[PDB]
Amino acid sequence: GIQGLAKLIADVAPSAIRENDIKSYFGRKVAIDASMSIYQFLIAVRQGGDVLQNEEGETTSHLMGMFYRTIRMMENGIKPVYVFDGKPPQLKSGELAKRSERRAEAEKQLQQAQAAGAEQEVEKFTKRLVKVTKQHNDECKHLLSLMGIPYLDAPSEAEASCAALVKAGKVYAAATEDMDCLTFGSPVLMRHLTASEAKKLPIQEFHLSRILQELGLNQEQFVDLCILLGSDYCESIRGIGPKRAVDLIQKHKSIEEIVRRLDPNKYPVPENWLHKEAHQLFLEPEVLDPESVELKWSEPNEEELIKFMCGEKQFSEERIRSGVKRLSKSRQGSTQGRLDDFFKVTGSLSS
Amino acid sequence: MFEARLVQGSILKKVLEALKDLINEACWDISSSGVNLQSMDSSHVSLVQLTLRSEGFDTYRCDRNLAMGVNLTSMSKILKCAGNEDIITLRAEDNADTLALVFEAPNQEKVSDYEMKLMDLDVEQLGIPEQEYSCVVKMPSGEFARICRDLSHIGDAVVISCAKDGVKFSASGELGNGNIKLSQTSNVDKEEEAVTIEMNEPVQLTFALRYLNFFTKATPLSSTVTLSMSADVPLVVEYKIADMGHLKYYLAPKI
Amino acid sequence: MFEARLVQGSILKKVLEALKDLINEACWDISSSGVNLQSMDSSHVSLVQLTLRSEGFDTYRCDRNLAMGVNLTSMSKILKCAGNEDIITLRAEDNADTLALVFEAPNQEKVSDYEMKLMDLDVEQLGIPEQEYSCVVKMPSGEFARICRDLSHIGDAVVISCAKDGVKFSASGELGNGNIKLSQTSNVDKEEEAVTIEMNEPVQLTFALRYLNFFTKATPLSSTVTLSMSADVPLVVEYKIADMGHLKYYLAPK
Amino acid sequence: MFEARLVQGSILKKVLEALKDLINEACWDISSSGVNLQSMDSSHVSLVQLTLRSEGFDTYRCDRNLAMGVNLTSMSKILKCAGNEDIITLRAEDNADTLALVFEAPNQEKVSDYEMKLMDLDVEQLGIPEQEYSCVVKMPSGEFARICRDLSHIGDAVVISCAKDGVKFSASGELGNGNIKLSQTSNVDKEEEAVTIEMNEPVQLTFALRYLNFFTKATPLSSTVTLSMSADVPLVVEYKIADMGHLKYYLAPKI
DNA sequence: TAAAAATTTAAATTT
DNA sequence: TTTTTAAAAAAAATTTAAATTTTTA
DNA sequence: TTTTTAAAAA
Repeated sequence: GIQGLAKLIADVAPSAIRENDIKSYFGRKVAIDASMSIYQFLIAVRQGGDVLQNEEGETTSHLMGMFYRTIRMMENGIKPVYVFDGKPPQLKSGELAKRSERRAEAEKQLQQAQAAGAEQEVEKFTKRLVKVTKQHNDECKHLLSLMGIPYLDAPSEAEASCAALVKAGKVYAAATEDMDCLTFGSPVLMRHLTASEAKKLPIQEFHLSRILQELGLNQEQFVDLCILLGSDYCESIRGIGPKRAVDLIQKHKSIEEIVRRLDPNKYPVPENWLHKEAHQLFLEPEVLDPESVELKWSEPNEEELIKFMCGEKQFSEERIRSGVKRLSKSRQGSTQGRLDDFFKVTGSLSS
Repeated sequence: MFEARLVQGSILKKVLEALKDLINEACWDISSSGVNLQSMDSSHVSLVQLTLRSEGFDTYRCDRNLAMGVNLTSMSKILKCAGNEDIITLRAEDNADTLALVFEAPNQEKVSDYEMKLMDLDVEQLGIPEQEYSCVVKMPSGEFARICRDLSHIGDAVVISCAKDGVKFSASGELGNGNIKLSQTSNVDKEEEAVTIEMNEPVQLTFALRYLNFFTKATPLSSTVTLSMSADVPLVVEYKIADMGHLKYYLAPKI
Repeated sequence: MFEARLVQGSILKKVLEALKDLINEACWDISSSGVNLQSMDSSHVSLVQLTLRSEGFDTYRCDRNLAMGVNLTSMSKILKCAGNEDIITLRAEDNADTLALVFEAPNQEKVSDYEMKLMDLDVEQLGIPEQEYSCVVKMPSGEFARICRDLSHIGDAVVISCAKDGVKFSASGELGNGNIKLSQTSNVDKEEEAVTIEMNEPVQLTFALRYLNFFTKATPLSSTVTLSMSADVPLVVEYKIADMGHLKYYLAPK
Repeated sequence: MFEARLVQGSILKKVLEALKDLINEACWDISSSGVNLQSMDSSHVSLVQLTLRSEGFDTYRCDRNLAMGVNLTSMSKILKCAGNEDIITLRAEDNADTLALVFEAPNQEKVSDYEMKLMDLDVEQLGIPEQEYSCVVKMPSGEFARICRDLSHIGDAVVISCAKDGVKFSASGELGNGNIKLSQTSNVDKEEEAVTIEMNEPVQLTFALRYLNFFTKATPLSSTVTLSMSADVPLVVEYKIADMGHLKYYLAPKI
């Protein structure tokens, strides 16, 4: 994640953020950051502090969340692929350790919230104690396997494989909440996957091509810009934030002009500030080749999905039955062709 | 430096009510020979081709080929600020950040200036070639609103069949099985009820329905819908504005 | 091969817009001399009794006593496609469970065929006629819709008192205490706006009001309400459709 | 025993529909020679000053200066149970906690008896006098309702410029700069349409728009609005009911 | 001119 | 004074049941 | 993973 990238794009480029509707696409194949959806349905789905458990004492809130979200977005015509998180790299382990210490501090304050008897502090501090596990990864992968909706196991984090999926043209968008796919090279990034209410969080796109056209920068210039903003691999310069970085990239080139221009007393460079492979994995990540695997939005298996989703996870039959009949309604074929196949673009207009 | 004065004002209100719910980021290609809006849906499904020429404006005067791009929800609210009989005078300057709309009252007691600001906006232009369409049907517009609304009640897709005897709007879904045959008029010679089914070949195309509802929100602009299509080309839902031009709608068929 | 040429299709449209929210699944007991519907509601506290006889259709044809399960919200959304002057011709098949409805225009320009997906559900008869109804109130339906809509703002339970000089609608609650004494107005030469009453025994009994609001949505069907009630016997809200049949509405009082 | 038989019951219906969305708990300060209300239920100064004199009623008989507390949306619902041509009678027995509302239909068929369950509440009025209103405009209520209804789409701030030539309802916000000007039309034979301005010094006062929208939702009582304001005195939105009294609203300017 | 009817919001449950 | 860092605030979705606009004539 | 935002800071 990049601190303040979306605020910087909303300050600079309003033409690259397109607040669209949920139902507007109807056949635009998107790619989901799956673990972001697992956490977004693990914090948010609870009984006021009590997570959705089972008879076996294991949670099921992220399964119902992906169920309700994926049926509500396939009912609007969006065909997703859920790209899952794999192995985070060794350069990412510093901010991973900072998130681990944030979880340790939250688990420390959870004991004082339990001893103090505050009913709202204990909910807000069991919010931060979440963990994507391999049990959770296999459980979500098994649910999406019985969906008939494909999942791609990345060899790295899921943002880079989503960006490679959009860059190969196998999907048309990367439906991903954090802005790491813009610096991983995806031209299309939609955020805020709230298919329930349109007025709450509308779908806003992030055209990277429009960002690289109005700024005039190329891809690696935007990568070095997101470095001086600061990301989850490499730390930012102390004293350089969002407003300085547009000035320090926009009339400029790269890291080397910064380190031959900026004096190390006003804006000092941090010690052990690695960028040599942080730039390289951002341009060239360890991803899956999308021409190898084929996206198969197959028909769902019915009865074993009903019995696994209901009798093993304590669910009503009619809600899961309504979800699978809505998926079988939503998968009828009849792929909606776009207008760019028929009419050729003869330019644009300025203002 | 652009100034267009309309001697009837409700037509631009009907255009903005047509163009509110469909598209929001549209750039007005204003030339000296007319006012054009070539714009497209954000998900690349539907296209809007508005053409308002110089013969219907009472005082049209635009020097250079200046292009402005508004928020069509905001301009739809500004056109909702005018009444149905207000004389609308458009007003703009050279590279101006604000678009001025002067809604003059017809009985001259409410001259409401409206400086709506612009935004930095680009829309790509897709050139439609002049082509002969096979199923060119001209048919009533409130009837088209009835067909599109009452088949969007049923399902999400309308499979239009064109033949010699009449046009057939068929929609299928979980709700039932709609099948509306709309035959050719042989007795009524009035243009506002004539349903002409003139052909070159029979076609069978499947379109969407939310976009057809957004298309048939242009109902009060015209009585006749010159619904032009062929076997591969997207259909032309054309609303002939009275002596100003046409609001042309384009929608790609499902395959 | 059921076929029912109905000229005034707004009658059937107002039936299915009068039964869409009260009834979600119903059965159409199509006899050879009319069509019936004696379905229960969703909460199983009211009963909707509908009868359109075959003397009001233009042409009518039946071969069996076929009964079909029709989702009334589905058939209401299909009957929204017809116009207020469009004729409606129902069609049914023996082998296929489709209810085909073609909607011809008054002119010969627009034919709107509309099939259906019929559900499968059980049939049962709970009419029980000749219940010895003590009093009738034949009041206008717009007036009765005004009574139900005005009394619905106060509470959820209404008591209805009947007397010789008029009928008394009254409710209670936290929001107020209303009491409408709708009077004897048989002196009006318009019988259609007149209120006529006959009395054998004074009654006062607590009906529900939410399902009465569900009942009074048949006010575009007929512009009279033939409500008849008793002491412990459930009432009717009878909508006498003009030369076609009648639609009743039973509610056991609380 | 308070008695007020009002034959034009749509006046009280429109008063309660006006004060439904504005005031929730209002005291009905009933006098021996009129019916008065002075209350506010907003975080902003939203004083509503209602006069219903005894001369325009069909029968008035009150022998006490009683003032009852009314949950005003419930009385608004009960007044919405009335008809537009309905004779409305107000009764209030001394020892009862009920405001008895009796509706007599003009065909003498539907006779109602609603009892409004009162509650004990006391609020302190402020008492704005007629403190030399420098700029008063008399103008149609549909025009003012239209101006406030479409200027609320732009933003929240309406500045009201006035001079001898006309009144200017300028407004700006997040969307544009809407500048509705008017003209004093004393030559119109229609007196409800004839905009008349009596001005001493020009004024320009910023006002809120949601409270003024709630103020201008008292439209169909009167055809005209006696809108008056001064340099620092709060705004008066006056609806002079036809031989019944006035419904005066008070809006503090936003400095 | 009003009320069906499409639409939006908030609240308890979704376990 | 704009800005950068810092310490906080937070991550849905369905049915159910009023509420607020649009259209119908 | 996100946004604010109110103190600090060059």
